Amino acid sequence: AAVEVPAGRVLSARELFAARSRSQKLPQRSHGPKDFLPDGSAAQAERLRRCREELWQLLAEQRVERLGSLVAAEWRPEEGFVELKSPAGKFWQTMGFSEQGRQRLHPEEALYLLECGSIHLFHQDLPLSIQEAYQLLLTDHTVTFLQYQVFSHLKRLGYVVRRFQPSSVPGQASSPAVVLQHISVLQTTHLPDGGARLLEKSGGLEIIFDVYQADAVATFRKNNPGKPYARMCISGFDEPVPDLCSLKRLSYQSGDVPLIFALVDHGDISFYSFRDFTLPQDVGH
Amino acid sequence: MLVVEVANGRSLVWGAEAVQALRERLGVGGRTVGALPRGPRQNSRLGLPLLLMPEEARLLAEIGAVTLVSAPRPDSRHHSLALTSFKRQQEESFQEQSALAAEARETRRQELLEKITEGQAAKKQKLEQASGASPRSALLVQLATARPRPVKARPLDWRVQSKDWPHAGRPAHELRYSIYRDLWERGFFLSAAGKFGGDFLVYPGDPLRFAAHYIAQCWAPEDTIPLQDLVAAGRLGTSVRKTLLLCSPQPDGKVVYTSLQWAS
Amino acid sequence: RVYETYESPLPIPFGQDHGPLKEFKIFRAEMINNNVIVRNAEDIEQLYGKGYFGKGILSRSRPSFTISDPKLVAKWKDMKTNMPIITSKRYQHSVEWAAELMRRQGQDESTVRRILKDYTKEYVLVEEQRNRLICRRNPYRIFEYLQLSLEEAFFLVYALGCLSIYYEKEPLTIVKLWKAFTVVQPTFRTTYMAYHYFRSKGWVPKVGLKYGTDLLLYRKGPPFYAASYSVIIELVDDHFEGSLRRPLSWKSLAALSRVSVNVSKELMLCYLIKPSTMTDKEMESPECMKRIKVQEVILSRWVSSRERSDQDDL
Amino acid sequence: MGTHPKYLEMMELDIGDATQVYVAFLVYLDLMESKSWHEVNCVGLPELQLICLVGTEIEGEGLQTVVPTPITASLSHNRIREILKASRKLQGDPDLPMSFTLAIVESDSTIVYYKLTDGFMLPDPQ
Amino acid sequence: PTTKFELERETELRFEVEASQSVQLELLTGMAEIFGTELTRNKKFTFDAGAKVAVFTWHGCSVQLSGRTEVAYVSKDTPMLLYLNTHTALEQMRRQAEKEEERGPRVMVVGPTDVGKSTVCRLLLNYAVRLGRRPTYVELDVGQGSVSIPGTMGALYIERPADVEEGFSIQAPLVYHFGSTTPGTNIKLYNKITSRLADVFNQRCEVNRRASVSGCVINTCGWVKGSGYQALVHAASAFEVDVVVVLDQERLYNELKRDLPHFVRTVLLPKSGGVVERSKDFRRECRDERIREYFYGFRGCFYPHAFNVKFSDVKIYKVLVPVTPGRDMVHHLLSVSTSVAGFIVVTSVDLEHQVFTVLSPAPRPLPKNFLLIMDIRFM
RNA sequence: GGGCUCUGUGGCGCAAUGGAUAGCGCAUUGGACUUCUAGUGACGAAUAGAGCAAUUCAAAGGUUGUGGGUUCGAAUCCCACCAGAGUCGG
Ligand SMILES: [Mg+2]
Ligand SMILES: [Mg+2]
Ligand SMILES: [Mg+2]
Ligand SMILES: [Mg+2]
Ligand SMILES: [Mg+2]
Ligand SMILES: [Mg+2]
Repeated sequence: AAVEVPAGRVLSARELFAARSRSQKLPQRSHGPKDFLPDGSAAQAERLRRCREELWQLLAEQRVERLGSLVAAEWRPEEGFVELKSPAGKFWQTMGFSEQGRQRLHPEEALYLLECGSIHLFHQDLPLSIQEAYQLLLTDHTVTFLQYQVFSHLKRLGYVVRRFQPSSVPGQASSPAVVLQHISVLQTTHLPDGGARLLEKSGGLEIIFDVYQADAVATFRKNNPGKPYARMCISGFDEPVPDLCSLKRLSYQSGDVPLIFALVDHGDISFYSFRDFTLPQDVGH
Repeated sequence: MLVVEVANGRSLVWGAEAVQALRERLGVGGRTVGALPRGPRQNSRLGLPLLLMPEEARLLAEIGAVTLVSAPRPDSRHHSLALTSFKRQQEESFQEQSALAAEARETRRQELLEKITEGQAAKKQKLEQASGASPRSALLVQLATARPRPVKARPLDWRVQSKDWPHAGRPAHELRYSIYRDLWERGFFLSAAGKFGGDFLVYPGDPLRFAAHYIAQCWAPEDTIPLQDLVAAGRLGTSVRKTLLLCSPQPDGKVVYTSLQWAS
Repeated sequence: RVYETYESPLPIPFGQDHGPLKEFKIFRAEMINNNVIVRNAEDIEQLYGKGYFGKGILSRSRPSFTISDPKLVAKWKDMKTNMPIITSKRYQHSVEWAAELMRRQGQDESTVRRILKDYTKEYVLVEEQRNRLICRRNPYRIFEYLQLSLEEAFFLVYALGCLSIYYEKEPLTIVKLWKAFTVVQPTFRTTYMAYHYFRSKGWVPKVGLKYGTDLLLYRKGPPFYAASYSVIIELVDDHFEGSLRRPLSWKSLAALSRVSVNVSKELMLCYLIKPSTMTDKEMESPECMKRIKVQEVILSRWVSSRERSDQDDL
Repeated sequence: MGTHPKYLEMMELDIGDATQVYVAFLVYLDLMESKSWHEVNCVGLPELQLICLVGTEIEGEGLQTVVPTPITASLSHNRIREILKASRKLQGDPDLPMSFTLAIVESDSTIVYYKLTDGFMLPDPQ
Repeated sequence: PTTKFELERETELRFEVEASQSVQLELLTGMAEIFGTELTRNKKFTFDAGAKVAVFTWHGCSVQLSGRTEVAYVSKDTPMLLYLNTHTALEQMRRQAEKEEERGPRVMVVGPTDVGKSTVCRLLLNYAVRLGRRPTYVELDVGQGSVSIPGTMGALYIERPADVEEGFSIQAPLVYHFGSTTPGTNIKLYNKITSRLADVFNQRCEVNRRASVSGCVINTCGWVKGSGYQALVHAASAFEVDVVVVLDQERLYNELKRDLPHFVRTVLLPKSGGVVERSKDFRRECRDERIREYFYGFRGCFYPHAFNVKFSDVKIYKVLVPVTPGRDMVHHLLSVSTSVAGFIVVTSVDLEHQVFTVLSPAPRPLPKNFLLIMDIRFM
């Protein structure tokens, strides 16, 4: 058959003013330290009831904004971008691209700005909810869900995340008193030394974003950005760890910038970074 | 009978009463991955949607707690009446906020009218001494997080492999589902443990106030465990004060557990 | 042959080596049921004093286990005596653990206790209200010997040549030790290559059993300093074919990274790369080291909220 | 150390794994001498092809079951359950849960003990 | 000024030559000796500034001094009877070794600075050669040795008594480079050269029966504590010494008697009351004079050669560290390696022409191209 | 070098308003750890290190770019300048 899905709470006029004169103070997560055994009489129950009643009020909160602080946008799904209907604001110094005389955004930038309350996204003359925006923009043709999660996580801390355009790149050893025995026969290769021909298997993991530190936000040149801070590849926590061939390929591609891996474990983001290492042995001690 | 929306395999909850009902009745907790309408520049606390693992969603569908559906698409047949209703709603919400602000201005004016007239008369006296000496952007709009329109979705059949439910049939999902189901029947709470080098975190109670006691690691009854995995996992359990719990389902249906601890 | 340089020994121990210079002393070891042990005193204390090799059997770090009791020292510290002052419990175990082999020597119950009741008249001071000590003769030998791992043994034999392994009173060669150690340990080549590479640079490697890793690298030794690196080894090809011995997930790597940052160490990954042109019969010779490379990779954890400024060091 | 009586007892069980009997003798040494236990007997298990030690930490307590394993071996969970049941029937008492100690011994004789019981055990406190 | 001395039996005339003076000694009547060298009657012997001399008589004599002495006096208190008895016991060991086809006595003389070690060595050697023996003199004193220049260790085969003025005739000494006036700069090198001298002495004893039966007398450094004591034990072992003569130091006697093998005869002897303490400056002057005597001979009888050596023609090392020829080499002594064939001093260095000028006891070319730089300078 | 649009708030990323209290997060400092680890000690032993549902709590931090204007009252509305980013065109 077909199931009916009722949804949405329409904030009234009086419920938008109360949501505009809101606070900014985050409620404390656990009111004190955590317990060990679940056997209690009233302390456990009361503290749990409090911790739960604060949560069920924190989540039932809507975004309310002014109609003049909102940059009206429009999602064009055949060209694959969101085209602004007004001059952008402060986010135009690190986000967006201008082509053919109009200001344009990628889908993930548009979604991130919709969550932060920066743009007022539309589609077929009707504004997109955050549910419908999550549904429309987060396909596999445009940008996935794990990639948007990592992009948003980094952007909410003040980084500059830019799509990676592939065109961007008595302790002796023996009795004799001698020095520097040098018994080594094993030579130490490097990471990119031999990865120009390892690119022939172009498939699997690939660089996605370019990340700039939070310092560089103030003087970010969007047409001559410079060498970034790190390049980012995005996986899931159950996908396999990259082999040495994939490591050498991504390192050769990235070039001189360090490479970072963003794992997403059912909603938890964890960043690792494989870096080549060689230590000039020891001294005379 | 709640409603979960499944799209390409991921299950998200977009309501608040649904998350409250889940947590306080069925013992499922999920993870909030969204942003906060009050804290949109931090990663400390997050908001809706709530992301349910595939095992949580299958478990809730089996016992009859939720009705999985598949993300609807725009009708495209009922669109013009939507526009008419939207224009009417927008104009009414815009023309009724003009009253609230006016009455609030009246209250504030009549509240601090005496300091205003104080400063006024004081500046008038200063003037006497000197003479003797000489709509839009103010109209609020809501960016909803759950679709404000009722849409018919077709019910998803989870016990078959498809495009919008790729899990049914895979061995890892069946293993994790057996262990998750058994642990959930025992009265525990569960979450994900990637940082802790395992599969689940088992709580004596609600994880807001209680701390996990075990790290659960789902295994196949015949898969070979490297002993170094055991040593590293036991050391991580000792470092954080959690027992390492091993789980594997038997052919007769029941699961067998084991606890690994340190000794001297 | 190609084993040492200055004062190059042979694979066979016998014979002169043209060494009219500072004469050292090569050390001896015997392979007892797939383990290597050395018994001579100065050899033990110097193998542990030189390069920090091996580990004593009973004692934790060094070969410093004594029969004496740490508790019974504090009762009569003052009197000018020597080491052995033991309790009568282990002496009662010292009584019978020899007496049973006395019965196993074929002689019957008539004397088994009388040989020992006379033997309670190379020596120990078993002490006994008054606690008296009557010097006892040692019934059963409790000698102490050092034990070396396979990789350290082969490093001293091949790369250094001052160690000699025995087998039924017969010293063995280099390639026979290679094949024997590969038989008893199906992963001797890889771990020995990693060990040789890391020790040739002055570092001191020790097994990382307690942390779940493969090796632990000490700057100057366990007493001098602590370990700085934990190593995880594997073997691959020049076009990177090969199955890793322990398959690495990322749960394993999260766990290892956590429990290594806790003990303040660095989690390294050491890949060994050999040519695709390699054979299964040229590799069985230790000379195969020259055609295989090494590559290290430090796996660390990037904390998102800490790296968004640059200095902030005042 | 080959002349030690208990070593003869271990190789008397007719098992046939010299590496495992040497590992088991190393664990016997580490328990009896260093950690100073009492009444440590060696008893085999031919139904699982194992050699195992029984002992008593403090005289007057219950018997402990310690099964040594080298670092190259590996244990399916079915083998763990098999050893649990075997040890339960070995020591005798069915009141206490099924448990045993896993003494992992590396080449240089460094032993790590891990206590595998059956069920849910609270970590440090209970 | 002329002074005549009448010496009774078993007495000695002790005298010291004043700075910048020379004193002539003449035996007029009877019999007398200087450190076991017999004096010829009516022969004048000349002693130069800083000479310290003891003229002993077993039977009585008349001696004449002509010149200015800082001090001159007759002493009856002398250890000469104990030194004679020591020599007589060593001669019994030589006669026994001759009869049994064995090696002769290896004698090590030990004790602190300024106890007469080199004087006792000279006396024991002189008495041995007077009895027709041919002992090897071994010199382990790198600071004040008499077999070669300072900074060296060596051996000399003694065929005749020492000359009264010049000392032992230096004919083809075995000499090794140590490079410094104290063993403390490189104790491993010092012990290594000590063992090498013992090995080459043993090889000489195998082919030369007369050297074997005669044995050796080993002079040692005055460094008797810490690593200096360990170097004496090393020398005793390396030479397989039969007799250790300890001068004026009971502590060292008891240490050596405890730490040496029971077959090693340790003897304590007093120093002579005529032993003079030597200042650091006097010791420096004696080193500079010994280096001068090497180039210029006894009283200037040699004419050393000055010539240029190219940097390309030689390899220079410090004990092996290669040394690049530089202006810092000026006034350093270099050993010419074959043992050492001889010594040269760098007098100047020309970096433009890549040459250094040397003073050499022999004309160009140098006999060998391997050079060892000393920490010792000669101007 | 010209025209147009946007921006400037604590060390950094940022909130705020009809126009009527200048605070959130990261970093910093300081506690508690129902904490863990590291040394050569057989009667809870001075010391640093690590902390991601073994985590948790607090304090401190201001040239609101500069000047002027309306206003009882300006981070907030307007004007000019200073600095920066994008675009168009020469
Ligand atoms: Mg501002
Ligand atoms: Mg500022
Ligand atoms: Mg700022
Ligand atoms: Mg925390
Ligand atoms: Mg104000
Ligand atoms: Mg202003």
